[PDB]
Amino acid sequence: EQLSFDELTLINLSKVVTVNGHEVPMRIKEFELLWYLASRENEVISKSELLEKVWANTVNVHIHRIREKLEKESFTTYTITTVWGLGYKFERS
Repeated sequence: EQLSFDELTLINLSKVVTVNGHEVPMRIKEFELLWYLASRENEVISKSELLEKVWANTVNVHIHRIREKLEKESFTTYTITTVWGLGYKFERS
């Protein structure tokens, strides 16, 4: 129901993201993508599954938007890694 990775915290029920304790605004589908991956840390998840389970070019665009916001907030200790040809995984850098 809630997940933290260093200064990053995700709160599922309200779909809120915080970095260093302050809310970082995110669309709900973006939160749900970040949560789907972060919930399965170190697991590589395919674009198909992300697309079916969370919801064109929809996945890549939202992965990028997530990455952009985390960069803006200087959160770098974890990341979403591109696994070419297979999908994405949330993991420690």
